[PDB]
Amino acid sequence: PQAKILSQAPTELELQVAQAFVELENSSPELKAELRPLQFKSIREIDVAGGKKALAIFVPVPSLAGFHKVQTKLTRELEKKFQDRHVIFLAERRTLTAVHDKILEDLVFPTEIVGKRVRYLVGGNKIQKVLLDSKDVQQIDYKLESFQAVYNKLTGKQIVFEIPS
Amino acid sequence: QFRKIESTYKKDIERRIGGSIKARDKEKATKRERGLKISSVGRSTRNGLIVSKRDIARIS
Amino acid sequence: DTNFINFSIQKKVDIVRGMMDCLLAKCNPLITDCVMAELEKLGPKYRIALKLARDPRIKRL
Amino acid sequence: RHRHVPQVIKKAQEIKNIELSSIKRREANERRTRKDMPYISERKKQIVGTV
Amino acid sequence: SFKAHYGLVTGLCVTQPRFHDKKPDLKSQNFMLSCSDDKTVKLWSINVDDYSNKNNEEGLIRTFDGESAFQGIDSHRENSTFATGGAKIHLWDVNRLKPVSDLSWGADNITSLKFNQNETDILASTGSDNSIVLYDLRTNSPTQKIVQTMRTNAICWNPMEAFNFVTANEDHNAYYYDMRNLSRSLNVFKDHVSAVMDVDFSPTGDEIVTGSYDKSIRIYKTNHGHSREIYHTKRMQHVFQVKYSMDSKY
Amino acid sequence: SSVLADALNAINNAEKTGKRQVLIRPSSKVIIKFLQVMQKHGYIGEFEYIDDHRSGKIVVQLNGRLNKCGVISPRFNVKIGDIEKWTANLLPARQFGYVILTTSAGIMDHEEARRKHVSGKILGFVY
Repeated sequence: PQAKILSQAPTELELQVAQAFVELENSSPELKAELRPLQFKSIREIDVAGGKKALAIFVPVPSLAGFHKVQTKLTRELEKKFQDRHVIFLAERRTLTAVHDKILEDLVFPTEIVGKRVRYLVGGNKIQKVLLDSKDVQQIDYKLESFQAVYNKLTGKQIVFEIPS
Repeated sequence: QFRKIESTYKKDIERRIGGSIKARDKEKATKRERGLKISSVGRSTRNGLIVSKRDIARIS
Repeated sequence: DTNFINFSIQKKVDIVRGMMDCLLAKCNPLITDCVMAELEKLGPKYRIALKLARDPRIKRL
Repeated sequence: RHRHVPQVIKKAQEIKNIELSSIKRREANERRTRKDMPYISERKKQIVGTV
Repeated sequence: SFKAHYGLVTGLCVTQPRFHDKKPDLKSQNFMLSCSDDKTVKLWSINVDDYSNKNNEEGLIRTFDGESAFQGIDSHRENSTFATGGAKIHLWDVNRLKPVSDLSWGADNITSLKFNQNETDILASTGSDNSIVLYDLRTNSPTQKIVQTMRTNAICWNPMEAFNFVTANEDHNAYYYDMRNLSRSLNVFKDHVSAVMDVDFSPTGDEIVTGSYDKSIRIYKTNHGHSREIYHTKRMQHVFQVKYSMDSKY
Repeated sequence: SSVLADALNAINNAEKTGKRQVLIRPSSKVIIKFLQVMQKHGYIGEFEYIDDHRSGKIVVQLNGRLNKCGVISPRFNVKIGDIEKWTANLLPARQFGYVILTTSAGIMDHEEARRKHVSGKILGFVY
């Protein structure tokens, strides 16, 4: 679990999840049982408007359907070492805008969205807003800026999020 | 107009009512003015305005 | 009058240079305040003919 | 009280007053059937919410 | 008259501005302050003839730039300040051509705004996503955003009360509020039939005139909640801005 | 084509009925890039899309300032040196009333077609 699941190790931040793979292994009855088919490939570093930053970890999608329930369990044991940090568990794939909304809904799969919005304003320009989900929203309000900041770093287009309530 | 019945027959009130209400009859029978037509090229349809190919050929 | 205005819109001719073709000499139009009050009292279905009436080249008195 | 309003205002007000009174008795039968719904004041009915 | 802008005029205010180099002739000249559609704010010196003491500068003293379209303007009652409204609200100084202080909730848009008369550093504005916002200038921060069912058009403040304002929501309703608690609207007025464009208080603070998209003008008292008078002509169509006089007689 | 047909005629009786809020089903992208052109030139205000995942639905606020909008039928081909005659054909005025055409720049308005010196393909008219 140190230098085998890493996929081009020698840059910095994947060594930090290499050791974060290690203590995640020795909870052997259930935690390393689901840890078998994973393979993480890369790190991209994201800055937000605050002094804190955001990290993203990427998968080549061999087993993302099994990795979906892995993702929600892996959350609560990761900020106990990545305190004052946020991590998002993403991927990359090779009409292009119709591709683009797929990586959005894997980004927002915890409390997946239900609606999408744009407006064409009187200055001739464009704004666009995302309608979210209202189940256990007391963390996303502190971190919807984080899913804001990953995608303009990914693409450049400026997004808005707003919860129904 | 109303219905000429036994009630108005014994009342003799056709001379004081005037069964056809002539102000409401005039404003109903008078057709309203339509929109001011301008574009005299073709026929107004569901698909916007439709002109003939002869009109296209004579203007090209 | 209004029937001059509404028919000119119907027959695709603007006033000032349209007056040029028939009378053939220099002429400027003037519209009374009474006429433009009742021309614009026709209502919504002639507001484009209203807009062609109010114009700095059409004089008013 | 009486003033001359045009029939453009008057006819649409009749449709509005029919629909508003339609809304009233279609809420009154819901008020009779349901036990205790909130008696929202008409000064408060036009607000989705505040901060 | 002044051919001001190539776009639609989206706002107008009058004021008596103060400049650091010179004080302008407020007696012999009043001052417009317009608001275009194509990113333009323009001052206009207007010669009047209410004073025979005098006897140039006939118009367009200064211009202001912009990056997005402006939907409205409001001038502060004191200290020669004014703020624009549109795709992004930002304050403006008369002596400074730069965008002074930029405000937003998040990404939001504004169709109108209005300063109050007393406690003068309170600026209210109407948002476009059915939202009414408030700012305090001396705190240098907006206060809150009350959200409604569907969007409103115009706001103006009560001159005699200074915490009460009338909002013109695009149903057949006008709403009377209070800045202390926005959940309890003090009064409503529901005597129109269509979307209302404008509202304006009387300067005696007793009556409110208003006007809607249907060709009508309603006047009501503050307390009664129903329109005491309707003005209409066939020669009017679709009133958009209605104001009182300054002595409440016209 | 037919999606262009049922869009604008439902708009130009709604202004005759004076309805503030109107709904447009179905939804394509060519009606989408048309619909700010009157907004750019000041005939309409702000508008939306509802996206149910079949075609969409356009929510449009209306502020007046519209006498008649409409597409032209059948398909219209145009040269650069013909639009001033087309203004005399199916358009009332000479300073207002605005016709459209689709070129390599897409849909855009006819006097800047002369400024970009490009021919196009005419689909509609607004006056």
